Amino acid sequence: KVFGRCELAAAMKRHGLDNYRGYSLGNWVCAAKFESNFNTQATNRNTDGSTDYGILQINSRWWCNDGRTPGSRNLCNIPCSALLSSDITASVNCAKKIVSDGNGMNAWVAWRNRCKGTDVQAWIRGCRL
Ligand code: NA
Ligand SMILES: [Pt+2]
Ligand SMILES: [Pt+2]
Ligand SMILES: [Pt+2]
Ligand SMILES: [Pt+2]
Ligand SMILES: [Pt+2]
Repeated sequence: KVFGRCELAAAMKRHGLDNYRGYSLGNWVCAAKFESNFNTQATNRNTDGSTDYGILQINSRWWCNDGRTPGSRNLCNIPCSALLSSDITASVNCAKKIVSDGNGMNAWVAWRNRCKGTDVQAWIRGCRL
């Protein structure tokens, strides 16, 4: 499913992302825009053989099992394919664990490079929450 901007923002809040670990909802939406273009099915293979999965492009090296990432962990205890569903619960729950792991949202490279320090509120302006 390709979410609408305000549609994803709605669903992110519902699942508890607004000010999660101090990250306002605008940050989560901007990160999703740039990680996946709001598409729950987005996949992107990394040079290191791991793959990024879903709206927030969660990586198979640490967070999920795809059965092809050598010497990898499944810290979120899911199959990576769960991260591609039109229901974002799994992506959100695994992101809560990532963003708590201690580098906060810097664990999303597109977030550090494109959202961090910007007017993130724009991404939620016009939506109902
Ligand atoms: Na893994
Ligand atoms: Pt939830
Ligand atoms: Pt803020
Ligand atoms: Pt694996
Ligand atoms: Pt939902
Ligand atoms: Pt809207």
